Amino acid sequence: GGRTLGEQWKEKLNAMGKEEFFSYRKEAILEVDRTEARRARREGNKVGGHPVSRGTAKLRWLVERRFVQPIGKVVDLGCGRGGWSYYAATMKNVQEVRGYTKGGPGHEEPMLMQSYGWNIVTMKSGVDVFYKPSEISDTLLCDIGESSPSAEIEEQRTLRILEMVSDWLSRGPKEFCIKILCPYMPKVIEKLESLQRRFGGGLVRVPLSRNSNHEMYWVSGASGNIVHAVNMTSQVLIGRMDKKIWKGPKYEEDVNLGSGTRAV
Ligand SMILES: CN1CN([C@@H]2O[C@H](COP(=O)(O)OP(=O)(O)OP(=O)(O)O)[C@@H](O)[C@H]2O)c2nc(N)[nH]c(=O)c21
Ligand SMILES: Nc1ncnc2c1ncn2[C@@H]1O[C@H](CSCC[C@H](N)C(=O)O)[C@@H](O)[C@H]1O
Repeated sequence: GGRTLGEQWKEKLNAMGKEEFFSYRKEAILEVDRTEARRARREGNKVGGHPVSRGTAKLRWLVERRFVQPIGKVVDLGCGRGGWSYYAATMKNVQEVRGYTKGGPGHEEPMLMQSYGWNIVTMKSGVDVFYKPSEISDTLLCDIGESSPSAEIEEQRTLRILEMVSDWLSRGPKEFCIKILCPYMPKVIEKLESLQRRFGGGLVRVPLSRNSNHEMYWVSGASGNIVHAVNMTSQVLIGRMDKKIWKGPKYEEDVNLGSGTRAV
């Protein structure tokens, strides 16, 4: 009963001043150096192995730790420029990648790249996934979740995604990676515990995430108590607040996606 630890985190966050907030945001997080990829983007370099976004490094973190092992037909919901879609197209047992994203003004259009296995990637823009009828996949990825200063608004947004994701999961995919925008709210916990009982997996925090969000990833390769996993992350995020001296992020090399087509 009562307020959850994550709720205290969000309140404290919302109570920070401008200066404190931006220092906190990146404190002791993992960050990939995107310098080379940004210069590649503006040079139109499609063959250098540079990921289209920071999302590639996030998925890389999870896959290298076996939290998800993409296979067969991969469906990527909210693919954006295609960071997750392209990364999956480099996996050994992936046969097809299908991405869906809304695109349009203010939102990311899929980028056409020549990273390894690009020829098995098909991203369709102009697609609102909440109105897209589910399809069969072997791997389901979903990276949707728009932040709000309101934990109530984020709760509802998370619950809408989980309802949507549940429909795609009943379709059979045994591998999955689903962004949980607001995992600390009681209603979201209850749904997650229900979905874990049916579909398995567990919640993991990726350290590449900023301290200004509590996003966790529901992944098939994880297991264990959801509440404990969430509270631990709440503790780490709160412990990083009001620091004496800011250490900032730990920088890491970006993912290399290579080039070339793969056999079909
Ligand atoms: C700009 N913000 C954002 N913010 C809190 O941090 C949360 C995430 O905001 P953010 O850091 O802008 O991340 P996001 O919106 O995802 O931006 P991006 O898409 O660049 O990742 C908000 O929901 C809000 O609770 C803030 N809290 C305080 N105290 N002061 C601030 O200036 C801000
Ligand atoms: N209802 C919806 N239908 C389809 N796409 C949506 C959507 N709501 C948000 N999105 C999109 O989902 C994306 C989430 S960011 C996705 C990043 C991607 N994983 C990568 O690695 O590059 C945004 O581009 C946003 O435009």
